[PDB]
Formats: sequence, structure tokens, C-alpha cells
Amino acid sequence: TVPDRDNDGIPDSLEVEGYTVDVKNKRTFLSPWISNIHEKKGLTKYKSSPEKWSTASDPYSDFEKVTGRIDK
Amino acid sequence: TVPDRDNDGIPDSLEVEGYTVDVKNKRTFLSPWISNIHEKKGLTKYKSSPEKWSTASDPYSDFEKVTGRIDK
Amino acid sequence: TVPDRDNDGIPDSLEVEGYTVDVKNKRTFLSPWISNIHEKKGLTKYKSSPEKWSTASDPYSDFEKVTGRIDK
Amino acid sequence: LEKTKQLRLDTDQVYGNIATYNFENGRVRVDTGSNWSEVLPQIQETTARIIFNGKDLNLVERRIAAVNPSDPLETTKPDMTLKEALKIAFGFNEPNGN
Amino acid sequence: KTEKEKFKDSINNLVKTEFTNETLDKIQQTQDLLKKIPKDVLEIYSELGGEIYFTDIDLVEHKELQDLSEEEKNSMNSRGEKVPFASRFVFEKKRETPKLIINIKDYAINSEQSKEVYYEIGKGISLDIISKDKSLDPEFLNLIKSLSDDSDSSDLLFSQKFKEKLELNNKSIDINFIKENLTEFQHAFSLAFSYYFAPDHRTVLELYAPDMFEYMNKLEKGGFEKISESLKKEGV
Ligand SMILES: [Ca+2]
Ligand SMILES: [Ca+2]
Ligand SMILES: [Ca+2]
Ligand SMILES: [Ca+2]
Ligand SMILES: [Ca+2]
Ligand SMILES: [Ca+2]
Repeated sequence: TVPDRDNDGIPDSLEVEGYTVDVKNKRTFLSPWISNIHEKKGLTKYKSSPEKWSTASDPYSDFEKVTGRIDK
Repeated sequence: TVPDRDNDGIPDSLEVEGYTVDVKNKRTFLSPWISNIHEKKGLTKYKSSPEKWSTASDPYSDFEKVTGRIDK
Repeated sequence: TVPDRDNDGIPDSLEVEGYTVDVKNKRTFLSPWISNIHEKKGLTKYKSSPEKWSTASDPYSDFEKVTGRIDK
Repeated sequence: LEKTKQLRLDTDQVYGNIATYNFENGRVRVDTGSNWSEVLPQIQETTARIIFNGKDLNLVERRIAAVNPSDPLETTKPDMTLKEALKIAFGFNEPNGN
Repeated sequence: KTEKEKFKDSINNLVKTEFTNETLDKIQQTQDLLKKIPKDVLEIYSELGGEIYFTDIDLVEHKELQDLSEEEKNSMNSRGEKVPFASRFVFEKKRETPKLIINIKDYAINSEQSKEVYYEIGKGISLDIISKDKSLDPEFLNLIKSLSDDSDSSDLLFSQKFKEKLELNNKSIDINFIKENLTEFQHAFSLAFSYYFAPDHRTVLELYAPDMFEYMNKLEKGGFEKISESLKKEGV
């Protein structure tokens, strides 16, 4: 098990210390930020708050905004 | 059990790598795409997204469309 | 276990003898009031009632009030 | 009204619903029991507003989340600088340091 | 029904029922960092005289590291670069006896400082898992050969010196190549060890290096057991 206070499908250390979302074959994989791999792909390094379901207090979680499973 | 992320009743390796649908006696079978067998039958090779329940974002799943369990 | 009559989420001896709330890295931490450890940090000493879910009878608990999980 | 011709239209408030995701079947379904008047006062109190008309003289109001140091839940948000807010909210960049 | 039951679990980490001290929580957090590696790797370390110490003295004015070189004061971290020894808070010293000194912190909240201990531990038991006949295991050589071909696990694990040296050799084919770059071959094992045992870093290792993940997974459920047995039998 891994702790997840806000219950938004992404653990606490990733939200505090930086994460990103990447695809490998056709599946999306949320991963902690590694500069040696996620800079050559040209990705973004997100940081959110580990005790809010949505850091900007709007009705779309931090998981959905980064994953794209959201209102289009 | 085979993985199936989107819950559309069809496994992810088949959605990524190709599949097809054909009846044998009076029953429907969904099969991985084999060029040595399925091409002479005259079938069609589908692909879709393993993360989306419906690849075109319309309310009919990828299983329902190719199988026939759909609004006629 | 730790008794909690009013079901506000903070145990009863803390409500009788004092408690305080602070964040540590990016995570909130509810703690009992230790005198010569928190007073030099400048936190507050809350005391409440261990029988009421909301000590001022308003529809916000003691836990949501001191934690910030409230209507903003 | 026929003498002076002055009649305008104010806008006091706007009702309207949110449409959230459904993990079960991927669809997006409007919930009819929640409007934005439970949401927008919570955005207006935990964020910071930046208005900007550098794109053909049109004001583009945005809001970036920012820390309020007297609230224990709001002190858990990441530290947001003015350069980072201008970079991620509008689309500034620094190709030569500037 | 389950409403208050899950509301209690959602605050089960937040409320702190008895606190009563400050430096006692760092001790508990360090111990629960350490006790979630398996029981076998600690015996593998303690076979060759391994030592794990918990101090609050920062690693400059500690009594047992006052007399050291400059090439050991300039050693590389998990990221590859050298760390200033004012900044280093975890160090393994093995000039004659393998000894690892851990400064206590709040490791349950800090899963970045919690990875350097896993890196130095994987540095500790590294050669004794790699080496069998005073030489790098040819299965591990096949592993490094397979990882250098994949363009993603390559730049995940190897330091940039290793990749910029290997294409000059274009093939890890020489008996001198293993004897000339054993530090990198040790670092590649310790980095995968730290990625495996940090519990939010396993899915990095699973997708970015799937055949290194299976090597560590085979090592996990009984490889440590066999190497501990083959060390403790020759331990007399
Ligand atoms: Ca979270
Ligand atoms: Ca969050
Ligand atoms: Ca599927
Ligand atoms: Ca699908
Ligand atoms: Ca109570
Ligand atoms: Ca109460």
C-alpha cells in the first residue's frame, strides 16, 4: 500500500516532489519525475497539494487534469 | 485473467495489436488478428484505444460496435 | 481504542486538555499541545467540548474549523 | 424612455451545472444537483487573479492557485512565483533568459 | 455504515494521539524505513561485517569519520554527481569494515531523502550479489548487454560516463572492460535496488526496464535467501 490522503489516485510523495504522465506503447503511466528521461521527451513537471482533491478548488481532480480523462 | 483497463469487454493487447469478429456455428467469437487465417475469410482488422471505453467518444463501446449489440 | 464520543474526529482528552494543528512538509498534523515545544513556534491552543460535534452548535465541526476543511 | 432612450441590461447571477467524468464507462454526465455557485466562491478565495491584455488588446482573466499562510489546508499547496504563474497561465517563455 | 469507517481511515494518519517528544519520532521513522527491506539483505550485509548506525550527529563532526581522504569525501550520489560532504547525510564507510552511518530525519514524510539510504544499502551488498567467482556474473553481463540495447533503460540506469564510454567500445566484449569500470557496474545495481525498494518507484522500474525488474524480482523472493546461505555456510 501507498498513502493517499486526498483520495485522487496519486500518492503523496509524487504530488509533493514532482510527477508527470507518459505513454509507453498505448497505455498512459503516471510516474515520478526523472530528469534523465522526461526532459528528452519534452514533458512537464507537475506539483500539487497532497491533501486536496483538486488543488485549484475546481471540480476536476489533479489526476484528471494531468491524465486527460476530463471534459474535453 | 487478462487486463482490461477501459472495461469494454475486450483485452488491451487485442485492441492495440488488432482483432476481428466472426461467427462459427451460430455463435460469435472475437479473435486476435491472424493474417494466415482471417484474411481469406474476408474479415476486417480493427484497432482501437485500450484506455477509452469508446474510441470516438460517442456512447457506444468498441465491443458493441463491432459485435452488433447496438441500437440498430 | 481512543474514545471519541461526539464523532468529530479528534479524541476527547485532546479536546479537554488542548491541541494544535500545523503542517510539516506539505501535510497537516493534528497534535496534542506540548507547552515548551509549540509555544515558541507561535501556534494556538484550542480547547473544545468532547461531547459536542460542534462546540458553537453551528454546522461546522471542531475538526473542519481548525483544519481548514470548511466552506472558504 | 421615448424622450431620453436609456435602458440597459444588468447581469446579477448565472445558474448552470457541471459535467464530471464517469470512471465506469468513460462518459461525461451532467449532474443536476450542483451548480457553479458552490464552486466559484471557493475558487475566488484560494487563488490569485492575473488579468492581461498583451494579446491584441483583449483582457484574459486567469486564476492560479496560491498559498494562504493562515489556513492549515491552504499551506499545503506548492509555492507559486510570479514567473511560474506567468509562464504556465498565459504562455510566456525564456529563450534567452529573458 | 462504512461512512464513518472510511472517514476515520481518511484521518487515521492525521491525528496524533500521543506525541510527548520530538526526536523520538525521527527514530521511529528511521526504524520503519529500515524494517521494510526484507530480513535477508540485512543478514547478507552483516555476514561481511555490516553495521547500521542511527545518530543525530550530522555527518561532519561524527567521531568515526574524522580521518578520511578527498576521493572518499568526493563520492557520487544516486544521481551521479559528487555531493559536498557538508551536504551528505548518509554514508557507508568500508575502508576495512563495511559500516553505514544513518543520520536520523523524518523519513516517512520525505521520500527523497528516503531513497539515498536505499541507494547506499544497495551499494553495500552489491559485489557479493554480482560476484561469484571473483568476477561479474555472466547472467548479469547478459542483463547489461540487453539493457544497453533498449534506448530507455539505458539512459535510465547508466551514468552518462558509462554510455559515452560504451559506444567507444561499441560492445561490452572485453575482459578488461569489466575490470576497468566496476564502479559503474556496481552503481547500476544500486540504482535499480533503490528504484525497487522505494515503494512509489517500482512502477518506474517495471515499465522503463522490464528485464531488470525481473532480475530484481527473482532476487527478491529467494535469491537473497540463496546468497545468504552460500555466504553463511562459508562464514566459518
Ligand atoms: Ca494524493
Ligand atoms: Ca491532490
Ligand atoms: Ca479494453
Ligand atoms: Ca477500448
Ligand atoms: Ca471528540
Ligand atoms: Ca467536540
